[PDB]
Amino acid sequence: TIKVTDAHTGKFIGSDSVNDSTLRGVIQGVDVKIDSDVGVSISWNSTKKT
Amino acid sequence: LEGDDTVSEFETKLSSAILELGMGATAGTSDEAATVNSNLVNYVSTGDVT
Repeated sequence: TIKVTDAHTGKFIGSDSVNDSTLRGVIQGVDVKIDSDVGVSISWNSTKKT
Repeated sequence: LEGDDTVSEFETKLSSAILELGMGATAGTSDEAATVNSNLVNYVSTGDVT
């Protein structure tokens, strides 16, 4: 889930829910790509081995 | 269109796209515009058959 806002005034621009991690079509003429290694925390469970 | 959207998301996207072109309802300072823009593109499910 991605939200975009201006950096000086703060007017709303767009919000999107994607599954291939490619924000496109909300900023004209540009495609933005974000890697899937953002905002993920990993733990190990020895009780269930997962 | 992507491979994990919902049908309702498709309807919302199409409604936004159609309203972008300028074919939408007049801004008459009335709820008529809201209702009309709500009833542009629609989908008929099992329970709403007439």
